Amino acid sequence: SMSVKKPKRDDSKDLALCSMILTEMETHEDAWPFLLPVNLKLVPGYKKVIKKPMDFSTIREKLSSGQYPNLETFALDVRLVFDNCETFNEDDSDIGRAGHNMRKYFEKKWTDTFK
Repeated sequence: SMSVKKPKRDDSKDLALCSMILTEMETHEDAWPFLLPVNLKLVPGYKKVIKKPMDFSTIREKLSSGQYPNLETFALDVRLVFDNCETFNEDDSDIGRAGHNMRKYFEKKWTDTFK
């Protein structure tokens, strides 16, 4: 409350650490369904069904241009990529599996880096 603050967590390395995580996600072999925006002209159903499309290249651009106010907003877009994947793809598909694997990978780097 007013004039009463918890001690100040050092957030000065967050930008760089999120960038490193994203790099590791970009270079994982199962990243291929997630590198670029889904083509909304060529994938029937995507536009109508998926309200908030997200992919790694779009996250990379938001990061580089100061569009994430804090590390939580960045984690929300990453998660959104996998939540979208789950919404549109059967668990027992190459893309469905890729999604589950990438999410597991992300959540571990996230915990090890920040918790």
